[PDB]
Amino acid sequence: PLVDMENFQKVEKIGEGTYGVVYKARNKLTGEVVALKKIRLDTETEGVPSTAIREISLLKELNHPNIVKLLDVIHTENKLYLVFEFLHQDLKKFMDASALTGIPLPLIKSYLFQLLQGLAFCHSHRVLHRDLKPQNLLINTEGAIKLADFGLARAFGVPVRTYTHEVVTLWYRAPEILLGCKYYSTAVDIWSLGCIFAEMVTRRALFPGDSEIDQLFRIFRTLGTPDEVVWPGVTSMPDYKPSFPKWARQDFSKVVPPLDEDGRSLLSQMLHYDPNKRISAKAALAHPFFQDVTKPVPHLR
Amino acid sequence: VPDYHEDIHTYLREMEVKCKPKVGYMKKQPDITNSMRAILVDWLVEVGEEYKLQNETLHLAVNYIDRFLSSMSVLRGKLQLVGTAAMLLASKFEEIYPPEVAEFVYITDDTYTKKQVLRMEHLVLKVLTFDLAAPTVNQFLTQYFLHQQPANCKVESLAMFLGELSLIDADPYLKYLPSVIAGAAFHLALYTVTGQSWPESLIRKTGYTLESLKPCLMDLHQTYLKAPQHAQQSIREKYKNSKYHGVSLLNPPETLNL
Ligand SMILES: CC(=O)[N+]1=CC2=C(C1)N=N/C2=N/C(=O)c1ccccc1
Repeated sequence: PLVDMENFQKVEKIGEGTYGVVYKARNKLTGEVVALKKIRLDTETEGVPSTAIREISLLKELNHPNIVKLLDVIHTENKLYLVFEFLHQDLKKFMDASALTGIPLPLIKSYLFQLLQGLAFCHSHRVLHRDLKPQNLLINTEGAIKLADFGLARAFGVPVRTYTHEVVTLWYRAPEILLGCKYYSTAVDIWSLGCIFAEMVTRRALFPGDSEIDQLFRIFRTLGTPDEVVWPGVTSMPDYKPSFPKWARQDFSKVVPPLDEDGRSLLSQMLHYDPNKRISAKAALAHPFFQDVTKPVPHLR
Repeated sequence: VPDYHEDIHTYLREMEVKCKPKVGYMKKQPDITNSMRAILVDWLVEVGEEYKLQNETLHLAVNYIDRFLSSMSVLRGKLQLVGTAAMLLASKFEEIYPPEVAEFVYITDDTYTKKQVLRMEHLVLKVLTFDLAAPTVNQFLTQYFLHQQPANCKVESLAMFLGELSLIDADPYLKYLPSVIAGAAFHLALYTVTGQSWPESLIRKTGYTLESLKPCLMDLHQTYLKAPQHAQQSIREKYKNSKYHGVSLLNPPETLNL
């Protein structure tokens, strides 16, 4: 345990937070570069955090090319280390760097295609990511992208109930969650992807809400205010108010201009209101939009 | 019925054959017995009731315990420590808000330390190598409940009851797969409450026929029949509640006519 930590050489503090810290480290014996996530365990003396419990058991049960790989877990007396394969950058930082030139559509399609595969793999193994956002998506220099950060992931062999302190950051939160639905479903993840898809295409976030209600409204303002015909049951949801300003559905060709016909078809299916009618990751991978997909390499900085 | 309904079922069918404990591990246990285990699981049912934990948590903890005892010799005096840690772990995994360590130390009547419970937690994670996302009878019953044409609350409660009773007796339930026990529990509950039998749709879905479920069914029926005279009573007490439609009070059919 302590013998293993001795074989690691710290390199640079990739990031950090509440969880712990995430350094870039090098294996002294093999030369292998890894992402070391240090978690201090005395910050509660309640044992191991629940997010660690879930990310570990679920991650080490999800072996797929498009899902970050957990290489090891070192449990000492006061610290817990998660050893991940190291990837050069996250999608958020990448999008910033591509602000001027934009991300090539072929690379955008390559990335969406891959994300849909790792996601489909998750759902078929009864796992909900529940936190799909740009910074939790990692890319490498080979043009590959992987789902990472499974701290809020849930296994759904049994329905997962809606919880207030464990939800996707606002901008990527699905309308069902905002309107107060009782349970999560695989659709909440597809919705996050749809928002990221559009964000890559336009270089700007699709629904940048300031509050839960402002978030809802920006969505209504673009997709239109949903009604019982479009989404059977909306009006009967916990936070649905009949006093909602009735907006009309913007023209997609004006929301995501850069996209062709197929691109728009897919995005609209990923952003469908009724979570029961929203496209599945499995089905999405079959959309004509990925007819000519390729695997371009990014221009990492 | 998400579109991953079949994918997940198929996947749970794969996993259930791996998170599988040694069927005869108790014989090789130098100090503990099936009766001691039965008392432990019964107590966990009570703890579940006290802290209002999900049924899934109970099932996961029993799974963790049998897998741990499958490769670790434990003495009478430490058995509850293993049980407590298992419950704590299943809570962290399954519950939205798991009870705090102090609470788990509380319900053991200071038989152990907060220190001990946490150490045992570490050891259990080591032995199970952090593989906690295990398939349970509970998860399969959930799957099966969708293929229930006329959804009946009493049938679902009774199936839950029967599936939970199987957790108490290592002999003979340790030798059956969760999907099989769930199948037997579903049929038995269905039959008892509505007179209907293992549905055609589930036969196609699971590949199990009323015939294949017979062995487990014969065992389960007996457990159902003798349930009132069993030394452990926590589950029956639990299932005579309004929330469960008092299904533990229902009379099991005299014959299964299989
Ligand atoms: C959060 C997590 O679990 N992981 C993060 C990473 C993992 C595993 N593996 N590689 C990671 N790389 C980065 O996070 C990163 C982002 C931007 C720039 C440089 C590095």
